[PDB]
Amino acid sequence: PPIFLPPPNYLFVRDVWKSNLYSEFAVIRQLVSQYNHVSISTEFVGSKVDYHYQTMRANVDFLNPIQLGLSLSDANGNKPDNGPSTWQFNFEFDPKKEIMSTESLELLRKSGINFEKHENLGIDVFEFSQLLMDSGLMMDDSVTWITYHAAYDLGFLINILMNDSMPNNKEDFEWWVHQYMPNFYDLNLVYKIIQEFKNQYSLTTLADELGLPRFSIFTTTGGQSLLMLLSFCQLSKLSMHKFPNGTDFAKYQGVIYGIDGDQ
Ligand SMILES: [Ca+2]
Ligand SMILES: [Xe]
Repeated sequence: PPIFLPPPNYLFVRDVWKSNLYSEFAVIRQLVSQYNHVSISTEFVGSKVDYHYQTMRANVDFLNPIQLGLSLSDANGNKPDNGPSTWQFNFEFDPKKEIMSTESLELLRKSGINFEKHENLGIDVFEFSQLLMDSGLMMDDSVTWITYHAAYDLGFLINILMNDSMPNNKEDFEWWVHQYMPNFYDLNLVYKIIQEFKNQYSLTTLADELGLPRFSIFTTTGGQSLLMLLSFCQLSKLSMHKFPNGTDFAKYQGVIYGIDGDQ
């Protein structure tokens, strides 16, 4: 597979804590009109379609975000030559909340998580959601959201963006999601149906096939949003946004739980 190496400065992730939360959102705010494609990734500490939704609904208000990544670029994957284009928001964490197993906590450790920094400089999730609401990224179809295994990320996003009044059924959940993100794609789904037309579906195997080096920055939460966006824009470019049968990717815009008829 030909090597795909994006310009070096595209592979930089700016860490965000309570100290630079507002200034970073000020930068996001002025870049979005041009770099209108936004990818998101998350890290939580803690019919088949109706099962997935019910499993998610029963878990969202008990799952607490520790990290969240956002990456911005235009439709062709171009990014600003100066300054950060990917952010890793680190949220506040309570050193005494007895909500985890040592397997998970030790797992997180390796993943590059300093709990002490989260306890003393972690950002407040409500403050973050408020900044996200007014950033210009929500409720605007000129902005395209990119996700991988949406359901849970969006579930969470919607959960914080709203009055914690989570919807009560799949149908109403989808309604709210389309209202906050009128233009979005689940890259995992786009790839699954592509890599199902020629016959793994992980972001990693997708990135390999596109020939993206296994840079370690890609292993962090911020790096993940970055890998996601790079992959979306490249896969899209090589495919002139078409599926192996000529169909346009748009056919799957807004699809979380499967296209109408395959649910
Ligand atoms: Ca602007
Ligand atoms: Xe959302």
